[PDB]
Amino acid sequence: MVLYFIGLGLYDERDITVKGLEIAKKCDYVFAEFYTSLMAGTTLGRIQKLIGKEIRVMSREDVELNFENIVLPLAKENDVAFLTPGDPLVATTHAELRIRAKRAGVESYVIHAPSIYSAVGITGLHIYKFGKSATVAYPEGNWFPTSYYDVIKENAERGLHTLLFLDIKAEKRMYMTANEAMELLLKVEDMKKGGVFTDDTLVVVLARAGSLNPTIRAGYVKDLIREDFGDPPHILIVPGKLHIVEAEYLVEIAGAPREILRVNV
Amino acid sequence: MVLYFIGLGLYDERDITVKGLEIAKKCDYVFAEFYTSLMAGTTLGRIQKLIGKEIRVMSREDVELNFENIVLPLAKENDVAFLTPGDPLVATTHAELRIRAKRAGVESYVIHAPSIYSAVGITGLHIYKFGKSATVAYPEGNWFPTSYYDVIKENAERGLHTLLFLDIKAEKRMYMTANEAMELLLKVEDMKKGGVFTDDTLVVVLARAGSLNPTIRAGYVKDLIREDFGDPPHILIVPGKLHIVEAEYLVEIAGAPREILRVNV
Ligand SMILES: Nc1ncnc2c1ncn2[C@@H]1O[C@H](CSCC[C@H](N)C(=O)O)[C@@H](O)[C@H]1O
Repeated sequence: MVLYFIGLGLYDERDITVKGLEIAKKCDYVFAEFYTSLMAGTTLGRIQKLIGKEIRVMSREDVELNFENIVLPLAKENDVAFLTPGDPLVATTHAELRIRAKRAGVESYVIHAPSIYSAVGITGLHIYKFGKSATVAYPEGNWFPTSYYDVIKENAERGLHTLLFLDIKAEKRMYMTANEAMELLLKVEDMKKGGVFTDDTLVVVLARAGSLNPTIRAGYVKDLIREDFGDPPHILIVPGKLHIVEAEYLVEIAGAPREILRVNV
Repeated sequence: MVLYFIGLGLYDERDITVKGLEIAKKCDYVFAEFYTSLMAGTTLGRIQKLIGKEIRVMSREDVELNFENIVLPLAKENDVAFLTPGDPLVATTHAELRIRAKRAGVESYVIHAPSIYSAVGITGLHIYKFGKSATVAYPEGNWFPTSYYDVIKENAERGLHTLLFLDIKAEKRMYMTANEAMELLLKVEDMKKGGVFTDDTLVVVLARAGSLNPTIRAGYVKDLIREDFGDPPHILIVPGKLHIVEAEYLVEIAGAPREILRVNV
């Protein structure tokens, strides 16, 4: 009769909360999805061992089209968990899953966990200054999507930071790197020429948030576009004008060039 | 000689991540602050029992003025942890503390935890649609803060949602309720008359996120301004333009008036 939405956190199997782990261990059935994001610092095997339950992995279609026939039936007379990377209900379409639960006469509860939305705070950029967020998608065939470029434009114009998620094809396990994201953005700039993303734009790269040894780098596109940020996933941020305190953190912690202390403040 | 910034999460001691607990259990000294937020479902004793350590609680002054004198000295020869509610670097000025650690020659690591910033996902509002965030501060003497009103205005103009952190004065054990925030906003509207926040404005209230039964309510200010949302902490959210599914969730899950289902596009 109960469905638990449980977040797995940012990087490895230890990123789940004590509450989430204990509730998971008490569930009769455990489902999970790894198409929205992938726990880069662990494996399905390590997660299964930690929880001590077999985990029924679900594809995007399994969730979006058949959540009510794969998960809810069992949740009708059993305690069931639905695990997701990060914090539950962050993925755009997940909140609607609680409506499906209600319609099926199933109670649902949310067990939160760390999300990149809040973890980006490790970049030293003030959370209140982030504006609209967006995802950088790979162009394909005749389709060249660029809305993420306009998001950056509108935020920066108002002195706000722009959090950019990078493309991911979970099944094929192919991640977009910050480097690719930058090259793509320079290409969009050459097209729209809005003076939004250029070689002189200051950017911040966060790789493997959640691990004890994450890669936090800041600098100008001209110097970071070919830098090695390590293994994915990578998150790209285009900060708005900086607070001197944000700039000092980027210089002292993220190795940003002292130049930002005068140019981007 | 390491310093760990470890978040404790949204509501109770079980909101800490497994990673954070295991690392906290093995630290030589443990410090913490409980003035940046309120963890309504736990006590200092419960947290201490969980990590099996005595916790040296610090005031805002101990931290902001004496962090390098109270915490860092020990972090130079021991493994020290500094615990905080939610995520340690979200809507706090704790990030600058890492710069202090660096200057004292102390390495620091950050262990994230669920934060109110991402927990907004439980309101059904698409998290990528949130714009600039703000804090509703208690007026003091002849000083009446109003900047948060302009933030709402700016976001609303762009069709973006506005997350409003609410004031807190731990030493006075004062925690601003969503009701008090609504009253202050109506007063600012009376002054600026921008048509930004009125009795007909749709708002969302999230109280005690992290608990199994948080209060999630959506409706017009005129109807919610006097509604009892339970014990603090609370956050107030002023949505921008709603997607059909955001409206459906507010109605089905947050008990919003069915009339908001009809969205003006
Ligand atoms: N569990 C909770 N439920 C509702 N609001 C919360 C909350 N925890 C924090 N807040 C909101 O945030 C304010 C503190 S701001 C500090 C936030 C913290 N670092 C985090 O990551 O969550 C509170 O005054 C309140 O308005």
